[PDB]
Amino acid sequence: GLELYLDLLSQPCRAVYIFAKKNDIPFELRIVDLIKGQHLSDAFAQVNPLKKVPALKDGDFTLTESVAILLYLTRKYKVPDYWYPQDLQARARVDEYLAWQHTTLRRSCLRALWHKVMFPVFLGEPVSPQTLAATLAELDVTLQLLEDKFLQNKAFLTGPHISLADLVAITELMHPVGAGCQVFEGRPKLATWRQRVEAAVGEDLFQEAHEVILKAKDFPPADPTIKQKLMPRVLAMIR
Amino acid sequence: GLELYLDLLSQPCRAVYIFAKKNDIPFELRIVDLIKGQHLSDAFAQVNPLKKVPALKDGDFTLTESVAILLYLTRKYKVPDYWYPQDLQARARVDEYLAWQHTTLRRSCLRALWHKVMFPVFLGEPVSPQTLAATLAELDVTLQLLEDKFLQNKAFLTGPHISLADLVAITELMHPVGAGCQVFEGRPKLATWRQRVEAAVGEDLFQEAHEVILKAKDFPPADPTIKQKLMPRVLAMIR
Ligand SMILES: CCCCCCSC[C@H](NC(=O)CC[C@H]([NH3+])C(=O)O)C(=O)NCC(=O)O
Ligand SMILES: CCCCCCSC[C@H](NC(=O)CC[C@H]([NH3+])C(=O)O)C(=O)NCC(=O)O
Repeated sequence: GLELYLDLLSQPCRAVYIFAKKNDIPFELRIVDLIKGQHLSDAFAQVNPLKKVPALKDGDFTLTESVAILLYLTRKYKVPDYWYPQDLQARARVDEYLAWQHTTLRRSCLRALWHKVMFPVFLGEPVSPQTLAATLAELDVTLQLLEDKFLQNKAFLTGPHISLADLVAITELMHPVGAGCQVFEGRPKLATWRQRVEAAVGEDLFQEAHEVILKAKDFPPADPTIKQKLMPRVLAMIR
Repeated sequence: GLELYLDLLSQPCRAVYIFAKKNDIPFELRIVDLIKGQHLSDAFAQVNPLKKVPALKDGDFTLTESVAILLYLTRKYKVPDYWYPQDLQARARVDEYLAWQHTTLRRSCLRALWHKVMFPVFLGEPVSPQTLAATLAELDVTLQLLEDKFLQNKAFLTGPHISLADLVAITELMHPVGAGCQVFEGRPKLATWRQRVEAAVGEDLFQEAHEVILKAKDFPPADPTIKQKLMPRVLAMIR
């Protein structure tokens, strides 16, 4: 009874989805449709009281946080070593990235998607161009840190092989890709890394997991009641 | 040997300090004085190019991020396993808290200190009552989530014993305590939990680690050159 409560629109759900499918981990997929406000229902509030996705249920055990969910599945299903290496220092490099991204690249990628596309297209709320400029400037800074602090001259973020870190980072970078931002343009080292990550994960799986975010621009505007319920949740999300 | 680059004024450094000292981990303490902008010096930039503390140095290996540092020390020095339990679901509970706090409690506790004390006292910069109110209301939301999602009816955040999760949370909560917020007042579940954490950590060590944050209201204001150097760093920290 392993169940993953996911919406492929969100960066953390894509990381969990790709991981579980790549490693042939059997699970029931429960799609929690975020644009319909399904995560705000009483039925989802029973699974996760915080009313957020991804959420994991394994028997009677409930787990939140994509980093925790990824580590739980890594250990329980005994996946290959490269995802979270046995080696003390390689493991630490994975921990370093997973910790760093929460307050930096996660935030920057999220704010890029919402200020450029999901506020004016989906919630019908225009964003000032000064706010959008500042957001994309901050995106540039985090992308530069991704290159200079993590990737540097290596094949992958923490070493010669893909790890949990590369999975979290690539699903994050696809948020502004879906928003139409020039993420990999003029960043050749990131561009070749993306292609290496796509191959390690499986290109077909990569494409499949990113079908929803790549069409975020074509979302019909929200329902006036749905917009009302989602607005404080989104404002607390974007900070 | 092992070197820990710390400033006990900051929440993540206190967590690392308390962990290394409680577990009798031999290290060389390198105080990096934030108030004097020592983290911005060319000498510290060699240790950590990101110019932030805590930073670990163990020979040719350098590590950032307090969560990564705590886990690396956990593993290398074979500390008691209650800090990071071997049981999969208990270890997940620790991972769940460590992941959650980065964008919620860490952020509120850091903003409480800066908007209530460190901007007006140390940097001579007034904060609007509206900004401070917003910050302290968000702190109350995170304190309620700490109680309702994590601590609940248990002795500690993840079960019957202390873990790395309690260490991160207690050092976070002492940031608004040092700013003069009535954190444990009217929250009896948190107040008794604090007493259990202090008892488990050892009261003398707990007090030693918190000597600087409890004196933050009395820091002499920065001169105009130090202020000018620290202001863009502080604004990137306080978004
Ligand atoms: C139509 C879009 C609705 C809102 C945007 C969804 S972004 C995804 C977001 N997920 C989280 O905030 C959990 C983050 C957590 N740190 C993790 O990694 O698991 C969520 O479900 N948040 C939902 C919410 O807070 O309302
Ligand atoms: C009085 C100076 C103001 C410093 C405020 C915060 S001190 C803590 C801060 N450290 C971090 O941002 C690292 C956080 C990281 N997520 C961790 O847990 O280690 C820092 O060294 N920041 C220094 C900087 O960014 O300049």
